Amino acid sequence: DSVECPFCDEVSKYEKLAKIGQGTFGEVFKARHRKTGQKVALKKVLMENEKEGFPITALREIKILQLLKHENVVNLIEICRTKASIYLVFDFCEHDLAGLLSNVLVKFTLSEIKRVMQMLLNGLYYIHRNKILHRDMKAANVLITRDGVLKLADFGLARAFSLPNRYTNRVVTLWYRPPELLLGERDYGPPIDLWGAGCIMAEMWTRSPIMQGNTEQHQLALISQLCGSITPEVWPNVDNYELYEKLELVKGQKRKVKDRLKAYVRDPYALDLIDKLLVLDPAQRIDSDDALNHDFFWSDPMPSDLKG
Amino acid sequence: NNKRWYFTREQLENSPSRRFGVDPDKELSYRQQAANLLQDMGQRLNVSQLTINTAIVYMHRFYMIQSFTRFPGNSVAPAALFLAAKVEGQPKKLEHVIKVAHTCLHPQESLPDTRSEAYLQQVQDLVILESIILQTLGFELTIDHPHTHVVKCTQLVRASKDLAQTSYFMATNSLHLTTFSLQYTPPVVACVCIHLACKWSNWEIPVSTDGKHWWEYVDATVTLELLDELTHELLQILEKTPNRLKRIWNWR
Ligand SMILES: CN(C)C(=O)c1cc2cnc(N[C@H]3CC[C@H](N)CC3)nc2n1C1CCCC1
Repeated sequence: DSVECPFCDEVSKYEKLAKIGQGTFGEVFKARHRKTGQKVALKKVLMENEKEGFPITALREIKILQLLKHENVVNLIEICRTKASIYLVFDFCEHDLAGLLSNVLVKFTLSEIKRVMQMLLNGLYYIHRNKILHRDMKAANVLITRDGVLKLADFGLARAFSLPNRYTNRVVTLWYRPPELLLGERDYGPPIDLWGAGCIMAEMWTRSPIMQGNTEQHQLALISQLCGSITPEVWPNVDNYELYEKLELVKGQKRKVKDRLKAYVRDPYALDLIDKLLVLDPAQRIDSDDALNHDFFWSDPMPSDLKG
Repeated sequence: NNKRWYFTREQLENSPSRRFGVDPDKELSYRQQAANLLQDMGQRLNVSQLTINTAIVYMHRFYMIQSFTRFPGNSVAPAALFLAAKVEGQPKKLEHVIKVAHTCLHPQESLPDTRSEAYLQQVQDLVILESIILQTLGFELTIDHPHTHVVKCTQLVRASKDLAQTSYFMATNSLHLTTFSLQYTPPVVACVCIHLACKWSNWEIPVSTDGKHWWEYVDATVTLELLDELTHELLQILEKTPNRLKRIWNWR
């Protein structure tokens, strides 16, 4: 009832322009600051069936976005109120990765592809060193500003991790989900986002996701048809999994990682990094630090700034 | 700014409660009452000491913007504890917080019917009050507590289990009895908590080989002129609190 609120300006300070979010991904607006014209993005904190006051997940997202301040992570300007409802104020990045990939008018050179994956791996390295899992790595969550700066976005399903954990297994989209989550691992960590990073790297040349599963069994079958069957010789101690005896999957598959992706990817170093990103074993999957030191980012052509 | 939620002695004097008639001593009594209600409810709701301390720091900052006259301590604390519980990984159910907050404030009254008109209002009132707390704090919910810096400092002075527990005791009660959390950083308050705990237990950490005191290794801005000044303020109000010093007094 007309309360004193210095540190929470009203969302009317921005002027809405157009909707950029429909349906599942809430209602997002492109907005313009009424004085400086700074282009921003507003997301109303949805209060659907919240019988517990302010959403605990909105608290978790806000807390995460306040800790993560990086050139390759979206920036939370502030949180605004209304004339109670709550909005999230982000800096506006015009382009997304999925929108550029599914547009035939857009073309990436090998040098620009090196820059995109370097900014994504640098962003994943920063959030992993800050004890933050993204748990929603996909092309639609990767945005690029009009300056060519890649930003990691959509930290809603993101959670913190520490070092027997009991985490949430129903995370990450089916097409980008690592084999650990499909097998029902509740003690997972950073490499679950690095698996989705490999599915994005290959998507740069294929312009379409590589493992478009329909069910959880169809996704685990699609993984084995490309990265080889789930073998205890390939995945040491994959035995303890509950669904390992109940998988019902292919058993004689051999890694089609470099063979099936050979047509779209021309570079030898790029295929070698994708192979190490899409590794079945999490303990043997390449991490954010080693992948940035991989010879893919250190051979000709070198990474170049983004323009097309 | 890093100077947003930190105030001067003149700033605290001109608090919003001062502008509605609350005396300087009357306001400290209001803060001490709320922390006891936050600790009482937190001990009943079975939340960690970290959760309670976060709700207390919310309350201390909440009344730097709002006044105790417009927002009573008996109303803000159950909403501040409900918020801090959800943030600190120990979420308590909304109908449970009001259940405990009732018998804490009204031990003789009976809780109204869950489908009554009055009960549905206070359920709305707590959610309304939680929303106002979030708006008052600017959604700045991450709190650094001196307990993180106390353990890191008693380990490097080789203090026993007893002295480390006393330093932990000085930290929990500095949030209950003083506005140190509104003026001095957690590393500075932790130095004040260990200094008074050493003065209490006749423990004296000698100077290191570099001629450097132990508090220089924790925060460079800490001086002995400041430590004795703050341990004196903390000790006075500790001497005013009943049965508080008995918990750390040596009967042997
Ligand atoms: C949780 N939210 C809201 C965010 O993390 C976030 C911060 C953003 C900052 N700029 C933009 N701009 C464009 C929206 C249209 C899209 N095609 C290209 C990006 N989207 C942001 N998003 C979401 C909303 C849309 C999906 C990405």
